[PDB]
Amino acid sequence: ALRRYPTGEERCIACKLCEAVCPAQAITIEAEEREDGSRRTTRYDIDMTKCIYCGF
Amino acid sequence: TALNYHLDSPDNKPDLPWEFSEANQSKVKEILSYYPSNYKQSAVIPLLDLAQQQNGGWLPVSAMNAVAKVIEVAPIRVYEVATFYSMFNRAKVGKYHLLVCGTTPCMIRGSRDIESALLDHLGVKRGEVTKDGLFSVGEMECMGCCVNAPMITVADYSNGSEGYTYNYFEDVTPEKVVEIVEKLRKGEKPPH
Amino acid sequence: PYDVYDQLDFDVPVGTRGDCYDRYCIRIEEMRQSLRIIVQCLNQMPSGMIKADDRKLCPPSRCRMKLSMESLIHHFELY
Amino acid sequence: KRGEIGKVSGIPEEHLSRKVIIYSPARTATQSGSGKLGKWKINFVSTLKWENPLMGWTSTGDPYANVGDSALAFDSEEAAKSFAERHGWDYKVKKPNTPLLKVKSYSDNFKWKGNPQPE
Amino acid sequence: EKTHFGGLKDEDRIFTNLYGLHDPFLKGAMKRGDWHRTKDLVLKGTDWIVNEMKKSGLRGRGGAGFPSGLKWSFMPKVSDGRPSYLVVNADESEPGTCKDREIMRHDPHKLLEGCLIAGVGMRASAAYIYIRGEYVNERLNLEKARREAYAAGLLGKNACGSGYDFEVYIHFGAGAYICGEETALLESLEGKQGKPRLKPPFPANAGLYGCPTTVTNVETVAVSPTILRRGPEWFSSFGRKNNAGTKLFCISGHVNKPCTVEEEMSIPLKELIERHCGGVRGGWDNLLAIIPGGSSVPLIPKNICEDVLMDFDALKAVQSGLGTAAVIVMDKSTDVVDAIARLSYFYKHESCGQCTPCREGTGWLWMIMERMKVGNAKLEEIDMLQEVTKQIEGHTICALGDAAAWPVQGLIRHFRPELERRIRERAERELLQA
Amino acid sequence: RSKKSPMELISEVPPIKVDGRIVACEGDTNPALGHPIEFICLDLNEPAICKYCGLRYVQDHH
Amino acid sequence: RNPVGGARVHFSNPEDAIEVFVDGYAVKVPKGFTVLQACEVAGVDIPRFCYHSRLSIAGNCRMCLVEVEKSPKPVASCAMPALPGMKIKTDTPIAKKAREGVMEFLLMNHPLDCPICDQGGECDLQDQSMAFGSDRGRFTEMKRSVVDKNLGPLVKTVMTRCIQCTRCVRFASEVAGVQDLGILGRGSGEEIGTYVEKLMTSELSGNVIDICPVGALTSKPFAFKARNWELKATETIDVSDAVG
Amino acid sequence: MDNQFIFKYSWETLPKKWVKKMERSEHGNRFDTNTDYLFQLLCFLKLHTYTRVQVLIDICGVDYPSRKRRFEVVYNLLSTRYNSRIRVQTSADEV
Ligand SMILES: Cc1cc2nc3c(=O)[nH]c(=O)nc-3n(C[C@H](O)[C@H](O)[C@H](O)COP(=O)(O)O)c2cc1C
Ligand code: SF4
Ligand code: SF4
Ligand code: SF4
Ligand code: SF4
Ligand code: FES
Ligand code: FES
Ligand SMILES: [Zn+2]
Repeated sequence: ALRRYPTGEERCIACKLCEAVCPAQAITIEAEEREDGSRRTTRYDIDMTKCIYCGF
Repeated sequence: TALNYHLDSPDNKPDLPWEFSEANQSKVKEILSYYPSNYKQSAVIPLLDLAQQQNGGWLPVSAMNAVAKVIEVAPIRVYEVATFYSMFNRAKVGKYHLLVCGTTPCMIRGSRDIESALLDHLGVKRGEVTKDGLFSVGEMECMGCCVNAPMITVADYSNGSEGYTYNYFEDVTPEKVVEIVEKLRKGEKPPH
Repeated sequence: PYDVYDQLDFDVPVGTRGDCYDRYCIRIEEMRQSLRIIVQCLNQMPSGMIKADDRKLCPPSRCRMKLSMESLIHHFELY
Repeated sequence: KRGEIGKVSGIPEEHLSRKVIIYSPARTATQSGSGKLGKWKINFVSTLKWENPLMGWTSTGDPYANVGDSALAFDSEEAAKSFAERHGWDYKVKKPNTPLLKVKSYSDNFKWKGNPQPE
Repeated sequence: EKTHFGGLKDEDRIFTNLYGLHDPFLKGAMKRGDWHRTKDLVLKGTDWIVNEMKKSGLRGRGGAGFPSGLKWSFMPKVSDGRPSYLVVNADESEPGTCKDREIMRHDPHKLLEGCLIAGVGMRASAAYIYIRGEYVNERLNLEKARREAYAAGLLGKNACGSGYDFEVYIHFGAGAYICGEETALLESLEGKQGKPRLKPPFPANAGLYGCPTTVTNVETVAVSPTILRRGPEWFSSFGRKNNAGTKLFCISGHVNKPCTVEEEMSIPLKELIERHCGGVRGGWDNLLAIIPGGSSVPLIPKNICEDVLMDFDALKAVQSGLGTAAVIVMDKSTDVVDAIARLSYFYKHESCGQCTPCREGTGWLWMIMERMKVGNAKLEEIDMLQEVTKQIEGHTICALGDAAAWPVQGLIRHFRPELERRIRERAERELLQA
Repeated sequence: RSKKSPMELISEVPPIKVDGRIVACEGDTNPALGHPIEFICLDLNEPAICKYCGLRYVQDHH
Repeated sequence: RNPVGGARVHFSNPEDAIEVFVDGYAVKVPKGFTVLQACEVAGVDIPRFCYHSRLSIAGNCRMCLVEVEKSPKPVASCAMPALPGMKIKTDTPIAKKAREGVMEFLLMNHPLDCPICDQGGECDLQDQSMAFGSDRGRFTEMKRSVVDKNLGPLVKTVMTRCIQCTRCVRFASEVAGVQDLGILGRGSGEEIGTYVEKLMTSELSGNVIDICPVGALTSKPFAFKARNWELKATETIDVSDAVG
Repeated sequence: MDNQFIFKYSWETLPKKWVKKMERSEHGNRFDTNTDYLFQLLCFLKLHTYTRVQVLIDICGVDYPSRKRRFEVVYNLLSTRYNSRIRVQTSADEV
């Protein structure tokens, strides 16, 4: 699950720190600068057929 | 509110022109005559202070560009010099800039009981010019052994570069500051 | 021996005929002795930290990565 | 090329006629460290990639898509050349560009301009 | 004598008219004895002047304490096309220092003659006096004295009618304490930011405008023309062997009548305070700590203020420094932690911010000192203070980092019980509150 | 209100008034459950945006 | 042993070549090299933040401090000239303690924004902090912050991450030739900027993105697009002009 | 029994022409020999009284493309009687 702040803003900052630790390469992230200038993801998809549910 | 960057305002903007004077060109020549002609940049401080005196105690961005043209350097060097030193006012100070709050040695003898009285007497915060435009408040650079801790520095920019005087007043009571400011308002200068 | 196995008391069951029945009796005894070792570990487990303090090799606490610069650098480099 | 090892290795004949580049990767411009230098790599020039029209993922049909970057590394140019020679790959060698240490001193920041010349 | 070091007769004083009781201009200068047979002193050769300075044993009066003659011997003896310069460092910005101002507002011609003599002794073609920017009136007085000297022929082309061509100029700063450092002053005088240079290029080989130059304090320059005239043997007969002479002291702080006075170089601190100035406020028992030589140098507690000699070497052996020789007496009626925290704030405010250890370390030291000013710190924080000070010392470009680290070390070295006491008292007022 | 994107939702939260020149944003009331500490300088005229939260902080008086 | 990065030392003459001991190893260098360069010849790679081989020397960061026998205090190897018979020491406790002191000072006001920094996997500050730095931070007080300024459509600026190495200023003054950038202010409050609102108009202005060791100066078009570890590097040439 | 004893004993008793590299450390006492003496060494180390190595734990290969002899074959050995482990390595190319 992807969480968001209580204000309604998504917490993901497109740091790609979860895509590099994923031992199964199940995460693919695409990011760019949003209209406000904030670092956010455009694409964040997880392969649950590759996921090993390790919690990394 | 000392900021290391300039926001364009009607009072100071690069578009406004700024030459020195007919009277101050001789001073500019004399200042530049003290250094080799290939090292004119060495006369940046005695030119910036002259611009500060002439303009009324503060340096607009136009004055810095004029000094850069006189010493023939990039204006960024003059900005670097003006921002580094603490005697160059980049905000707009009043006609008689008053320097109050002390330093290390003086507070042992009581230098931090002088600012608030004057601040509430003239009724505008530090770095804020009064409505009439006469007075301002700033932080001083204590010069000596400070035997008489309550000292105030009076920078005078009333007559420009011809009547600029930088005085230190020793042992001034939190009401004697009021007395000397009242004397300054009329025009008379107190003795030191 | 590795870890704290040399501080624990347990017997090593040994067979006599080598057949499938001995492999079963020993596979019973090794589990009774495992119960014994579990009891000893529960009784003698001390307090302290659970990871090596060389954070160049271990992750920082989630409260320390969100409050200290070097802890965040260590987290970023480790993950 | 005596690609006998290529024949007794198991690589398919189609992939044994590839053209590779033997080169030493240089130092990145965003870092001043020089740790990832001195190693030689074989570049298979694997560029045939496309986009998955279901999720936008990068698809490929080239087995040598990441081998030379992930596992196959050499300590010298001779080792990579011998490897390519034995595997029957047509190779070209790109000699690395190396920096030249010039004389630099802190006193050169402060140098006399010269006597004022009214030229 | 050697046993009794201290006490100068009025005749043996160098800085006459130190109180402003007489005309400081050219008339009084010639009647007092300035510019007296200066042509003879310049017509005796550069080598002779350096020899006399070396024999006199004049150590630097700017705080460093480096021998003046040996410093002047480092200037080039053969010109390779680069002119030699003399720079007088008159930018005194240390808190509690009043010496160079009193010198240049009461004895300007002593300074001018000293500049001429030092330029002759270092084969310099010009002299730049770098005055602190706040000294506007003193700058005008020095400029008037310069005009008088030029009008009388004492300076300029054929100075004193001797063939030496010396030009004296008056540059001034714009309110920066770091601009008093040797290389930062050269940066300021070159028209740039007053940020110190790295040392491997020494000023004697690459200084002002890339040319060889020497930076000297006003007191060292001002006493030069009278050492030659009176005699080095007379000058060397004051104070101990290695460090000898007469030095000005701006005594301030908690003393009955603070003043500026000239005394022998080896005057005992207790005798100095209790003889010229009044006794310590409330008596010598009320004494708690004395800053020996101004802000830069560390602190000295009462137990070792007894039988201490105000020397470059004696104060250094006590792990302090003579510095600018401006004592700041502090009584038991003052919080030392407050004072040391304020010194930390002053050094945070005056750091130019060029190198990493001083730019950040001074601020960190100030914050820790502010926290301990009210005891809002743990007992294990005092050791972190020592670690931070040791991390700052020795890694900075100039000596301002060392000067910003020494007061904290002096506080920890002689007043650790006070810090622990206030920390525990704060902790008790927290445990007994909730 | 799924029609509102997170950008439009974070663009509707009024800026927080801060008296000082600098504010520290952690992202949540409990520090351990938010984002890494972020110190924001309030020395401009426009509201200053947290680069993690998107929350805007503005100086109160001066 | 070989020089770091295969650096080629050009000896003009065999006569003008002093001898130094970097770690007890005999090293021959021309007169004019510094301690850092002599160590680079001897295979030892000294940490550096403000030193660039194409920029003038300015010993700001104090990170390249080494030990010299005839020195009471550590010397900046970037600016200290090499002398004949000089014995350098790099892996001694003095040089270490200096390096973890300097890293601790550098990582004191630095913002905790590595995840959102475009210099994430390619930062010299964190790479050297892992190697030559310490493990635990003793700083708990409030950090400083500065506002961000617009330098044009090419250079994205987040000046809170500035470590004040002045490499951008030196590049603009020496290599670019357009003096528009400088260090403004005094002390911990000193800032890099143009003072007035102007944009970097130099054709070589984008090179400040690379010389910056931290994420203070980053590319604006390539903002948040990808991380360095995701990128395959191809060594190609230019066709935009005839320089190649 | 121990790495300090096994190393010194095998230094003396073993024929010198077999082993050409002997590392003695805490990570493991290794013997590197030519491929034409491997069987001889392993038969000696299986029958000698003081080096009764009767268990072959595993045989692994390691690939070094930069070496002339590309593959490294490692023989991890165990002695139950003396409670010691010995590792023997050789090198071979693809043919
Ligand atoms: C931060 C700092 C401030 C200094 N301020 C002064 C000063 O105001 N006056 C002075 O004579 N020396 C000052 N010095 C010492 C200078 O290095 C001085 O020019 C040098 O020691 C020569 O002194 P001398 O004339 O006694 O030989 C300062 C040094 C530092 C590091
Ligand atoms: S990219 Fe992954 S690790 Fe980074 S903020 Fe988003 S979910 Fe978290
Ligand atoms: S120690 Fe402080 S004043 Fe001296 S150069 Fe470094 S930052 Fe500047
Ligand atoms: S500049 Fe480096 S250390 Fe600083 S936030 Fe960016 S990646 Fe982290
Ligand atoms: S912006 Fe980058 S290159 Fe410029 S001084 Fe700051 S850290 Fe150095
Ligand atoms: S503190 Fe201001 S003159 Fe003394
Ligand atoms: S690299 Fe030498 S001090 Fe910065
Ligand atoms: Zn936030």
